[PDB]
Amino acid sequence: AYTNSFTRGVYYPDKVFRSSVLHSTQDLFLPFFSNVTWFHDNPVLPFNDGVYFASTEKSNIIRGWIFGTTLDSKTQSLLIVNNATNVVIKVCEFQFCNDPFFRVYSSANNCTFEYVSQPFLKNLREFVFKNIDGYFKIYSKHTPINLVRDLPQGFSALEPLVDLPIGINITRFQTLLALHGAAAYYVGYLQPRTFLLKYNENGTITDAVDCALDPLSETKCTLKSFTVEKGIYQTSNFRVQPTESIVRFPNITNLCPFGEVFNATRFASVYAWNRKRISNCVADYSVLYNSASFSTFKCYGVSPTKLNDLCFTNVYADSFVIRGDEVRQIAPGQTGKIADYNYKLPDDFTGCVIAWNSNNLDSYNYLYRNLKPFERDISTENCYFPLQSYGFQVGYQPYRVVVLSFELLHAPATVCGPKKSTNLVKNKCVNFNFNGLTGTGVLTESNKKFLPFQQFGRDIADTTDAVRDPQTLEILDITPCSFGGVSVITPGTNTSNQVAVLYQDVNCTEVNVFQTRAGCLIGAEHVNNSYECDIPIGAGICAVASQSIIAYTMSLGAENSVAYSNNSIAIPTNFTISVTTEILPVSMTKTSVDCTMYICGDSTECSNLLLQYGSFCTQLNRALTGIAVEQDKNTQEVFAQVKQIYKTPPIKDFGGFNFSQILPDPSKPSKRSPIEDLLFNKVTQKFNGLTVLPPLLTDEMIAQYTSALLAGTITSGWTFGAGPALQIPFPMQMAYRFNGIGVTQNVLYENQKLIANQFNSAIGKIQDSLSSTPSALGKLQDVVNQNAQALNTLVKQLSSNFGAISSVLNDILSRLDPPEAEVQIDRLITGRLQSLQTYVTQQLIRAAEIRASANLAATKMSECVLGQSKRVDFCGKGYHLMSFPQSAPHGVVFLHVTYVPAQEKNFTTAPAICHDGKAHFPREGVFVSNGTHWFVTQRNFYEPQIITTDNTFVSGNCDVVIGIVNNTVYDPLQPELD
Amino acid sequence: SGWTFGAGPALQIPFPMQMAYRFNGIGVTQNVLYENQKLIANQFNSAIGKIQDSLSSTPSALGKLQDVVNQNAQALNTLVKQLSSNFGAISSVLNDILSRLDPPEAEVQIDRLITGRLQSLQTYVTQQLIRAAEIRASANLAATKMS
Amino acid sequence: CTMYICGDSTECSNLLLQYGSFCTQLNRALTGIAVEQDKNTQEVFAQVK
Amino acid sequence: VNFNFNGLTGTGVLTESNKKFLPFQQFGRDIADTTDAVRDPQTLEILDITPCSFGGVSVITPGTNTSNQVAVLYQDVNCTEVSNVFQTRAGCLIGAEHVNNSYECDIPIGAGICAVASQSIIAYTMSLGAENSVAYSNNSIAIPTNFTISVTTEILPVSMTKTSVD
Amino acid sequence: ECVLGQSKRVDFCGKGYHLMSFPQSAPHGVVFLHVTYVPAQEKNFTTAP
Ligand SMILES: *[C@@H]1O[C@H](CO)[C@@H](O[C@@H]2O[C@H](CO)[C@@H](O)[C@H](O)[C@H]2NC(C)=O)[C@H](O)[C@H]1NC(C)=O
Ligand SMILES: *[C@@H]1O[C@H](CO)[C@@H](O)[C@H](O)[C@H]1NC(C)=O
Ligand SMILES: *[C@@H]1O[C@H](CO)[C@@H](O)[C@H](O)[C@H]1NC(C)=O
Ligand SMILES: *[C@@H]1O[C@H](CO)[C@@H](O)[C@H](O)[C@H]1NC(C)=O
Ligand SMILES: *[C@@H]1O[C@H](CO)[C@@H](O)[C@H](O)[C@H]1NC(C)=O
Ligand SMILES: *[C@@H]1O[C@H](CO)[C@@H](O)[C@H](O)[C@H]1NC(C)=O
Ligand SMILES: *[C@@H]1O[C@H](CO)[C@@H](O)[C@H](O)[C@H]1NC(C)=O
Ligand SMILES: *[C@@H]1O[C@H](CO)[C@@H](O)[C@H](O)[C@H]1NC(C)=O
Ligand SMILES: *[C@@H]1O[C@H](CO)[C@@H](O)[C@H](O)[C@H]1NC(C)=O
Ligand SMILES: *[C@@H]1O[C@H](CO)[C@@H](O)[C@H](O)[C@H]1NC(C)=O
Ligand SMILES: *[C@@H]1O[C@H](CO)[C@@H](O)[C@H](O)[C@H]1NC(C)=O
Repeated sequence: AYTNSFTRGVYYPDKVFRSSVLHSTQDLFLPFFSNVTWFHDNPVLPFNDGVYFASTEKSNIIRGWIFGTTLDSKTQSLLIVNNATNVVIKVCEFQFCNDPFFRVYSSANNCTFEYVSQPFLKNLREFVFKNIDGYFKIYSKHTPINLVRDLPQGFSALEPLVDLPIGINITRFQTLLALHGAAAYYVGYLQPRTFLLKYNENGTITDAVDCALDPLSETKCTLKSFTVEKGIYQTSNFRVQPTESIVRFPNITNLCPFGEVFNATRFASVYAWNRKRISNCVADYSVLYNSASFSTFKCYGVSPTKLNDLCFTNVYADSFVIRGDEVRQIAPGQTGKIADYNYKLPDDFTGCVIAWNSNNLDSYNYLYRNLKPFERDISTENCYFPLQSYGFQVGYQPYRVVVLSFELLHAPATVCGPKKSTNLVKNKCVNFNFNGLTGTGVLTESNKKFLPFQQFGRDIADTTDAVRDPQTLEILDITPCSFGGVSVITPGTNTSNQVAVLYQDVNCTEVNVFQTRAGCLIGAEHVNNSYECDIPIGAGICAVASQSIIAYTMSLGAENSVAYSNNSIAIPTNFTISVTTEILPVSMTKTSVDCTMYICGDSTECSNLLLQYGSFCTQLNRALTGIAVEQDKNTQEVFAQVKQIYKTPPIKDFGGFNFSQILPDPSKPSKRSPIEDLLFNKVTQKFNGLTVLPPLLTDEMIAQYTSALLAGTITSGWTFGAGPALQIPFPMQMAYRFNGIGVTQNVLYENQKLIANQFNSAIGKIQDSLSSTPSALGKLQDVVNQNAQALNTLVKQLSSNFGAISSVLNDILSRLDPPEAEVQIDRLITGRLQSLQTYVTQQLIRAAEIRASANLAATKMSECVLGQSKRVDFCGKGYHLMSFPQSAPHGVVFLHVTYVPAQEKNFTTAPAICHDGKAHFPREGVFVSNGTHWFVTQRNFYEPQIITTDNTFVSGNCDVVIGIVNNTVYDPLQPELD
Repeated sequence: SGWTFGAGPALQIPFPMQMAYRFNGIGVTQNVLYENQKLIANQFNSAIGKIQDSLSSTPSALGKLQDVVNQNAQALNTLVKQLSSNFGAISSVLNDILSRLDPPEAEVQIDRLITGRLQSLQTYVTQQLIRAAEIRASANLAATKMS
Repeated sequence: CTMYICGDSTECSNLLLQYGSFCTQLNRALTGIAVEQDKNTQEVFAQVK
Repeated sequence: VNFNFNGLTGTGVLTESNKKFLPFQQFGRDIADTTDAVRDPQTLEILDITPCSFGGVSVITPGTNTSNQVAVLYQDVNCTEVSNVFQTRAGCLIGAEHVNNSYECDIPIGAGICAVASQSIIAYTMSLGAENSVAYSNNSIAIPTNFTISVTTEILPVSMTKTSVD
Repeated sequence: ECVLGQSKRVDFCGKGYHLMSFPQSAPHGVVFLHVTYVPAQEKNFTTAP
């Protein structure tokens, strides 16, 4: 029967010890959740590209084991029987028998070796058979298993107990036991695949994940982690593979006479050589390529093996002779008298040079003597004449030199290769070959017409979109095959595992489904509703809900539909003094990596070849120390706005306003506040060259500036940012900060207890929100993760070849022969210098971004804190009050206290007010009415007052303004008079 | 709603008084508007019409977004033309250097081509990062010219 | 990066892994700036609740 | 010690930290291709290769026009391995002497240590400024009776040289 | 905001309550003489809300 091979097949690939590293690799591997041919009769199963074999528990013993391709002498055989505390791994052509034991342990035909001292095997023998690079591999991991019906879960990684150099082919196998229904055993497959292997603290592969199986597994593969979160992740590109190769060479079928150049042995002397023109055939290059009846076959451009694939516009076979020496002068640019006067190949030469041996054909008549490439001039002028001959009959012996000059993609190709023509196909993704235009695409018809002289078209980026197919002369367009950016809409391994897949800009026809303007999105279904966007999917459609994956039309916060009218006014009768934390970075981890040590691991050889590059590392070090001093400058500019350091009063009688969360904690040994301690907890190596310069202001020193700023804000308020600090009681400062946003101070003192309770409840809610979700303090977490990712990719560049033979420098490199050592260390110096330069460029851009945010934080703590910003929506959503810096590492967490109205009402309002035939406009506030009585009140707090001359001023009359209504305005003097 | 819909929720305000307060907030007393409302509206609409006429015939009047779009198109076309660049590469610009070269020589020529194309793409990415820093400065300027 | 530098070819696709994670770094930078434009538009326009 | 463990070349301290090596595994590796752990031949012991105590070198000089005493710096290094020698978080600094008094930061070393002063080079704890403990009270106000019209001059580079390398 | 106007931004144009600034054509740059109102000679009194 067939059962689910859950997770077996994994094993230690790289043979080296490793710890806590997710070293992804690709080998011939068993995919997860594959079908197996379990037998309760030995099925001779094809060893496709490696197989995975396991026995069952069944108690007892699995006796003996029989393997091998066919046992029929077509290949050398293979056998891994187990008996008598020995393992015969002989490759002998054993007996072909369906009922063996030593029934089939015979016929000694062409064996290798044998291994002993390994009598291995309720158990489970895990085996892997693979033949890669000609070295057969065997793996073993025997583990007891009580269950026999259903294969147990769990990850078991195998070990290379032996690495056989069998040097054979293996194309099938089986397993036949001895004789005593019967026991069972499993058989699986492998495929070219890639996994992501998670090693433990003891270098034990405790986990492994595929990626070719599940799009969720694709996300686990790309992000190089076993965990994924909210977010669409670009994985790969969905490419439609070609069906079957098509070759359309022209209708010509004759064979060109290459014998009328190569078999032509009466070459023409280099003084006046002969060039033969050839065309209109499909003559083969196989006879010249395979039969190497020559001495030198140097090809520039084409190669001897690929010559049969291309069809050429025109071929000229230059023919001349030259001595055995100076043959290297037949090369682009190579100097010499023959090259200087007789024959000079062009610098951009393209062709094959065949200096086939003529010790018997060349040899008198073959005379020899700047000039243009492919020049030709034969003439004769204490005289001087270049008439020289050579009457030879091995060092000085002349030879025969024939040069083929090809020109490609300039005209209708006329001489082709031996490849047989194949029927043309249309409207299907098919890889093609038209006169050598190798490529893959779909062939459609276009209204464009090729000119009769024209052969094939092109686009920008030298893409041959249109080619008139030869042998039919038909208009065609090489549209690229259906390609679409495949993405993943996953809800995170923490919550679910169901996955949704996106196909970027493909009509649904070409592979539920839900069409978007960004493309058809499988794995999800539309929802005729509006929920806040979770995973932006694209083109206005975005997404698990109720244990189901959805993909709906993105909500935009619904339609509030505010009620406009000529007199529609909403004045808030209540407010919430809410604190909002918009977190900003100010600095990053200073690196200042030792470039001469990073790129060159203290190698004397590498240092010279690096200083040869001319102060590259000088600029690198200067830029890195400049941005490090820039981090120090940002920290000083944001935290050190004040010179004097203020100690908070021992008695905090701040009108009921707790700052114990934000003021320094006496119990904690440091000055970090309880909210600062929460920040520090919840936000929370030295390698070659890499280092971390500690900030000038330490964490306790940065916290000391932060505490000084908080103390100045709560005791001196905003005056300490201008000059000397001025003692301000906190209720007074909050009254001033109300007065600075168009709301009268009385709101504070008449709501002092209420605002204090709101502030403290808000700060408790800030602590709770920061303690529940990382999204609250995600800003510095993201920037620190960005810096750590940059450092990790920088140090992983060490493990990158960059074109070199080995990534590691100290041992394998700086150890080659000094010339080749210089060549390979130059490849490494270029690669690592490019990696470090792109790292420092990304770091300079990131430092510019952090510097913009640091100037933002400096302008906030100079305006939000050290004053009160009239810039609406700058210090938090709402009318701003004040702010609190918090010394979070590599950033600041501002507590942007803001005034936000909550409860509204409806009133009848008029732009003006008319009394006794005379206009009256409000000095401050807006005229509104509960209905029968008109009132003016602050724009952002319903505090109605009767209208008197104090709150109104007169300008104009009651016949010019539209929208005016009458009312009565009283006298601030008549009741005083009366 | 005026400005209140960004502080808290939307609080409806008739346009006359909203623009009266938008005078009051720049040192121009509100009494100007309540007497000049007709002329103010006429100048408003006439200036909108002037914008329309500048958009209909005057070129590069919207030359800033047009400029950034042209810059992006020029960068993309520069990448596309860099596809048609040699960087050496056996005097071949087609990536299909194979079907002409064996794996060793094809490898070295295509490695030169990858160095060239990777350098061009890295130049494009660096220029796009600097241009996106400029665009983000303008976007944080618009987000502070909004709100 | 795979299609730009290499396209349908696979041998240079293998060679591109040998040049470190430049493919991944560049693609991550492009995705970062794309999300950057998305959040620019959200901070400019979508700031309305 | 510079070492040649059965082919591998390097330089570092060969500790004896505990690790478990599988029989087929010879040595460990970090994220890069630098071998953190190598199993010693002839003993099968575990040795965690750790790089030497390297670090940058700074100079605390007060200016040739003022003095000539030099205080070379050794950062991110314990001075247990090579004037009065003083240690801090940023490193161990020689050529200077710690002082308990708080002085303003002239030459910042790192990790709060700042530095000629009285024919000697010092290395003190940075004085964040005068510890002005403002006497706050629930009914205390300060009012300035006077002012100072001071023209603070800040300089901004508006336009660099219009270099036009052709 | 500070040359042809007065900036209400605290600690933006000169350390103090900014008055105005005089540009000066410094080479390859500019220099602002940020005239500022910086108080001094404080005197402590008793306050009430
Ligand atoms: C590596 O193996 C050691 C073996 O000592 C693990 O430490 C634990 O050690 C105690 C005995 O002192 C055992 O009872 C435990 O079973 C061991 N725990 C585990 C998880 O094996 C050590 O934890 C292992 N490290 C890892 C996580 O790989
Ligand atoms: C092994 O192969 C050789 C090939 O020459 C053959 O002659 C021989 O009979 C084969 N079998 C034995 C007996 O090893
Ligand atoms: C060419 O010469 C070879 C030997 O030099 C000979 O075998 C062959 O018949 C000749 N014909 C052609 C087509 O080359
Ligand atoms: C997809 O194809 C269908 C018919 O083939 C066409 O009607 C439709 O317009 C195409 N998709 C879009 C987005 O237009
Ligand atoms: C205003 O809202 C607060 C809570 O936000 C509430 O306690 C209070 O009762 C409301 N009304 C008044 C008049 O304060
Ligand atoms: C609020 O302040 C009082 C006295 O100032 C204090 O006892 C209490 O612990 C504070 N509240 C919190 C949550 O710390
Ligand atoms: C004001 O009146 C309109 C129309 O009845 C209503 O839709 C709205 O909810 C009311 N409230 C406010 C404060 O807008
Ligand atoms: C409007 O307000 C006044 C003063 O509060 C009150 O006397 C009157 O009853 C209110 N009228 C309405 C329409 O509720
Ligand atoms: C205000 O009263 C006058 C006469 O007292 C009247 O003519 C005028 O129309 C009134 N305003 C209105 C109705 O808006
Ligand atoms: C230097 O070594 C001593 C004792 O060997 C240790 O106490 C100290 O922590 C080390 N240096 C630092 C910076 O900790
Ligand atoms: C403030 O002034 C009062 C009255 O002169 C005086 O009693 C008090 O000591 C002064 N306090 C300070 C902080 O100097």
